[PDB]
Amino acid sequence: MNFGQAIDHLRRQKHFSVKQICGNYLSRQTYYRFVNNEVDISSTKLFYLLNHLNVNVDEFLFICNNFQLEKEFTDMEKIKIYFEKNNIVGLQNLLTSYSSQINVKEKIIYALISSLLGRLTNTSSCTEEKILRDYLINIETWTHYETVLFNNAMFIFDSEFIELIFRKINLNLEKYSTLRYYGNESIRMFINMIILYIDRQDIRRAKEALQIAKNFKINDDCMYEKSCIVFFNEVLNLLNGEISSLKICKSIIKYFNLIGSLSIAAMFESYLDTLIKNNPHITFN
Amino acid sequence: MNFGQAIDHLRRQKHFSVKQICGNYLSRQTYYRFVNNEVDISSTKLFYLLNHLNVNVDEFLFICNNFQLEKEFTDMEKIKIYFEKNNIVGLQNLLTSYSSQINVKEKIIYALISSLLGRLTNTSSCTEEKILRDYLINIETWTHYETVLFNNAMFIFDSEFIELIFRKINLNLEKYSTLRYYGNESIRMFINMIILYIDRQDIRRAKEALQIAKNFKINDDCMYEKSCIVFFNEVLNLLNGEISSLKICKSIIKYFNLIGSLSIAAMFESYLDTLIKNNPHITFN
Repeated sequence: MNFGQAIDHLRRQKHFSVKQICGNYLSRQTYYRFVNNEVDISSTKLFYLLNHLNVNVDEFLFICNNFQLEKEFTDMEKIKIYFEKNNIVGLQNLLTSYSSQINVKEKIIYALISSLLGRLTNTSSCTEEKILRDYLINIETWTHYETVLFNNAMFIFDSEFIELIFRKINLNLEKYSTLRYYGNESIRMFINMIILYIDRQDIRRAKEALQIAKNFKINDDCMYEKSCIVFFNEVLNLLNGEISSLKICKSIIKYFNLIGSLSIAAMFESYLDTLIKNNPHITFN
Repeated sequence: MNFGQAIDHLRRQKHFSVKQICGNYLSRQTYYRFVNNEVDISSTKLFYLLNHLNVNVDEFLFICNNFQLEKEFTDMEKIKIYFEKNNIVGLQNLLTSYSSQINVKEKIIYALISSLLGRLTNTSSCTEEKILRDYLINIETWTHYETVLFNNAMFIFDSEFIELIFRKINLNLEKYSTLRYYGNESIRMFINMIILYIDRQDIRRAKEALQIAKNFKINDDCMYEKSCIVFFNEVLNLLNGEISSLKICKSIIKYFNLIGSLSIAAMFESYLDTLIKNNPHITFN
């Protein structure tokens, strides 16, 4: 649905007048033609209109795309799942649709799908891993896109590279602490790094990664994140030998189950069972 | 900082080329003058540029405003605090800055500050409560703005009005369930309603409000919200007589304390102490 329709739909749903929203920045003729998709409007005049509608741009865009997040971000979660479940078919299908590679955006995801398919078919995707590596290593302002991309690409990279990326994003990651669903998505990626380091028996960089995640300024309502911080800290303690930390891991699992986070309680249940299995000294007496 | 500078700062921080971002939709001369704030650009061409920067508009705007949420939303949290703490001075100061009332936005917050000052000085603000009531009652697309406004205005309104608003927003509130920090802010307002109904000894509409909040589709990572749902449900059970529900309320408090949500654990601690004090039958044996 084009911007003209969405603005007018929001204007009528909030019982506003064209004058109330257009003020003395836009004409009725200018406003009408915009509604019918005859004319575009300067960006400062769109934000003016949204400002007077009392509507945020992210809310706006999420209506213009028929109540759906943007295709790149939704394709990125599909990619995540298809690789988890060894779904070569979904991966191969997403590879076809991005094979166009019209812009940088289509090259990164192309390279991401090829590189994950390479891992599933034990084939070289030397070119495509290089595209990904070069894009990520030259990010000095790290946004949501790179965070989504990095949660998804992380495990194809050697630990020196992951450490490089982690050390090099601390700063900006902090700046948007006040950002909604971004500050929190930054933390979740740090947990993914800790998980991946713990899983690679590279405990030394997991300790350094967690201590950084603790120093991140975390609002007391960010309870999934604060839970992850605590859980994984006790999991590090366990690996340094303390069965006192196993009760704390179990109690965090019980509390997920108490509040009906049953699917997440089971993921942590499976992880702590998988952790005791691979390092049996944790539980020893 | 104007849009031109922000785009170019993001472009250089991500080591992109003017051609990579401008593609064949914008000229170098057009792009440069935009950077120097000589020319604006059509809204579809700004979103094009942000799309190629791999940056979301909300992220973008949060950089253009020097890493700060928009003044209206930050003024709204200040208003919340100043009313909690009986700070007539901050309220009176915010009233001065909006006394301009240039647009709808400045009229709503003006009316909100006057109405909260009226409650603190036991004076009539009959005109201003009417402005607020009329704005809220005619919202068929309920956005974040109205949610922030309503958390803040809620308690000046009779319970029939609050029920009216609650029944009338279920639908749209659901649509943006997938929305980040919005779906979740919708739930928190529902808890505020439940709190306010429980506090007005109007248990009957608290039961109806909670049952609706339970039917809301809540992702398992939304743990502060799922915790609130569970806590307040057991608090309703308590009020219908079951000391079995008091252990569950205490365990949810203990888990906030375990994960370092110490300020939120104390708020719930104080509330359950204040709840037992006003309805002593809860604990009875």
